Amino acid sequence: LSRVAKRA
Amino acid sequence: PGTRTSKLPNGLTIATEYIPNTSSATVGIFVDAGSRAENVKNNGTAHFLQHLAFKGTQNRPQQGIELEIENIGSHLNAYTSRENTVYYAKSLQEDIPKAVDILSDILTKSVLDNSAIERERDVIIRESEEVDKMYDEVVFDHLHEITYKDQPLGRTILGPIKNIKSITRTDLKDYITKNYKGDRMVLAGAGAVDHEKLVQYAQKYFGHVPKSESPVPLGSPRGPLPVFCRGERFIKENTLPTTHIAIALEGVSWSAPDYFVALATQAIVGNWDRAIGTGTNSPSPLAVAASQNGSLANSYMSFSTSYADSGLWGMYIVTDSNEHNVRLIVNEILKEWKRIKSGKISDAEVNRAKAQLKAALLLSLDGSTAIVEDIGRQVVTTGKRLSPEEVFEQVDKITKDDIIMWANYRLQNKPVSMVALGNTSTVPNVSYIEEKLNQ
Amino acid sequence: ARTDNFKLSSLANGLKVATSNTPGHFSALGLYIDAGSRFEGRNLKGCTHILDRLAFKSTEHVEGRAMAETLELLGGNYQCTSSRENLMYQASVFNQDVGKMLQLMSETVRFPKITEQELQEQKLSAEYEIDEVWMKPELVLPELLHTAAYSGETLGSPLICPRGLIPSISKYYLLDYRNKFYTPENTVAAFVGVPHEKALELTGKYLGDWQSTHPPITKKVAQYTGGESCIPPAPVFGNLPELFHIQIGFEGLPIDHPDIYALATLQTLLGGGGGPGKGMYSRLYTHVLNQYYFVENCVAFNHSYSDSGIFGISLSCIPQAAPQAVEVIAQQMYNTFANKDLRLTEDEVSRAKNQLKSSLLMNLESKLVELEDMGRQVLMHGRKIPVNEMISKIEDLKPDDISRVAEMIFTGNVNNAGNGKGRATVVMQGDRGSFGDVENVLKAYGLGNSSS
Ligand SMILES: [Zn+2]
Repeated sequence: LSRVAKRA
Repeated sequence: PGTRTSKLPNGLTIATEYIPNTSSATVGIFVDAGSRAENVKNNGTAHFLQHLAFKGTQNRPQQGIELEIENIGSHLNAYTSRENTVYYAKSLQEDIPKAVDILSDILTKSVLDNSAIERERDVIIRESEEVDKMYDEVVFDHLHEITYKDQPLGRTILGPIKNIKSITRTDLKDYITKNYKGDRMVLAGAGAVDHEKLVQYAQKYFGHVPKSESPVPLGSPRGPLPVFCRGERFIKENTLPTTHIAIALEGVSWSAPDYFVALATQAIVGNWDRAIGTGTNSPSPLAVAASQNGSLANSYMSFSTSYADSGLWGMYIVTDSNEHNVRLIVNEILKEWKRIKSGKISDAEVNRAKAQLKAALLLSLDGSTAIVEDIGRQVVTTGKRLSPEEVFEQVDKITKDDIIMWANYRLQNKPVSMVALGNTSTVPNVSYIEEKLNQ
Repeated sequence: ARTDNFKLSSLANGLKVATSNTPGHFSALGLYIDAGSRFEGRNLKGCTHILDRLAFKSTEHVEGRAMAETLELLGGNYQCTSSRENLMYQASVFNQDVGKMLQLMSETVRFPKITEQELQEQKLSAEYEIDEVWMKPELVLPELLHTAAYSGETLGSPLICPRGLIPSISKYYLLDYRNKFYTPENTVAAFVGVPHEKALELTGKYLGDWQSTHPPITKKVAQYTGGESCIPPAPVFGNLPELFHIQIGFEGLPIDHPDIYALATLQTLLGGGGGPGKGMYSRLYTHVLNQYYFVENCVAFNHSYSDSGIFGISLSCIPQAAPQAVEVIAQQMYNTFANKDLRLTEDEVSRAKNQLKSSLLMNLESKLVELEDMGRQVLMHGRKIPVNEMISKIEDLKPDDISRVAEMIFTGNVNNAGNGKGRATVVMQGDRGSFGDVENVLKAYGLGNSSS
């Protein structure tokens, strides 16, 4: 299952 | 027993899931904002804002938040995605309200000192420069740009260096005013958490939040559906040792009826690494081909991104810039999709996929944090939470036929966008791919 | 143990069966054997690893392929791993599959085929794994630390098998090892989210008729010795900054020792490292990380086992600073008890306590972590300490406590079963001369112990 592009 | 739900008079949704035998919990505020809620000159704000919320508020100085959280042993974190902005905390149960307090404080009553807003512009650039070293991240940013041509979803989260150097304290305050509305946020909790008490604290620390003048239930359509634009963007770069390609087709959305079926087809194609294999006891024809006579690539990976109103579904390839003919690997991948379309897939591999999928979606909801992540995202982008039990049913009922139909609907006579980075010289273009795929 | 819903019983053959917590979205289970590298001696060196890499391959009743595909169909969320003191097979599965998973774990634990081919593969693969491991300092330094701390015995017996000893690992030695440690009385079957009555049923079905081989008891108590070792500077790769490393520690405490909670607080208080809550207000951050930038990493460690442990500080820095390394650490240690103007404060101790509590409780939020912790506790002192009790002991901690413990450790005044020495263990990477007279600087600060 592909992750959700996030930026921290 | 399940996920409890309550709404505040300003629209704010309080979604909880109690966990027996626990003494800590995670609480998070999820907002339907993100970078898809910015514009061309705006692009980059939501993320910038996020960095700043940790620099001080109308009640607590930067270092005051830090020391407060650390003394009770809690944790504060946040991220920004194209669809949302999220701030959340982990802490012992005694500190649940104290956390809901600080969360609202940082999210709304933030100082946004101009001095800070300037020192930050450099941190955000350094950040940006690191992402450019993560080719997969790069390749996917471009893919979004040409696939959602001149649309919100098409812009990156970090934003252009340009905007990072030109964001004004007013941009920030406006993004806040414009976006932060009760009917556009979900406060999610899981662990040692009393639903009723948390609904109270919610009112007390989030009641003061503006309601939208034209409220829409969390799930209902933003406005104009994003549209998938076939395109290609080759990025020559003879220095790179490896070439990175991404090939996508209009996918599926969070609430789509075929959501899991798409994820099931992704699982059937699967991944492969030239060194490790497939991580499956039995490799697919594609996986086998990929590795025969010298290897056709370093690695390939199926992907399926979702949004409330759209989706991307495809393959991500990685080749040796000096050894592989990218066209050879693309053919086998297309050949594998055609195989699914033609029905030549076994009951056994369908079951493996359903099983892979089931474990990936449910066994992984272990900690209160992982669970909050699920409650939060599901509600703030869909308006509800499918319980583990429900998700299990959705996957378990998928059939060989279900997959074959899905494959034929989405991978036949439909547009494909693509992006290549590195030794672009051996990569076929979009009309080639579509010809072979649809052939 | 109280509102854990923790139940513990035994089968006639000695297998302890333990369950905790109540039905949930899925379950977790696993077999825990009391083995590991600390029992390999010189004869079985390398066996614990090969056996664990050999898990879930073909067995007397299940074909290699069938084993694999069935584990795939159960979500494939399982693993076998081992350490200096444990060997475990765990997995989390959907509630209705507990029995099938348990049956499979049984087959691999009781009837492994270990065919010539399965073994050849693992050995070959083992060589490559050893080659990679020797390049990651994060792994090599602690390895060097244990070997030095116990003069290569028990807890010091090599956890990373010597590359040249892998080829001589034969099926015979593997079988010898299984015959000494794979016995029901040396095992624990534990479940989480499974009814004790159901667990007993399944356990007896698949592990009931298992019988001991009645092997020679050969578990030696760990004897801490202290010592020094230094390996060459790592190769200068690309743009990466060249660093030297050093770890200094003393004998610590056994995990079920009474002052263990205090010592863990001391560890949290020193903190260190390289959003908020990340422990940036810990002494090592404050007094070292923020005062020197020739120091790229500095953290406090606490290795704790069944009958001994190692407590100390790790420090990575620029080759140029090497000469100051020992002193910087010695000072920090000294400042936890010996310096009257830096006594541990109420604030420091309280924040530490809360962080300790937090990290534990938050980690126990995982069924798999709950599982492993329960399995190992039962395996060690046959009872699972209830969370209530744990949290309590930490909260009752007062500054003087942390101070007493700190002083005890850093003075070489710990008295464990092995009756260990009070010498310090100093292991380092980089040029030896660069670190200076380590013992002198340590004695200077009254650290360690020289008499009996
Ligand atoms: Zn950032």
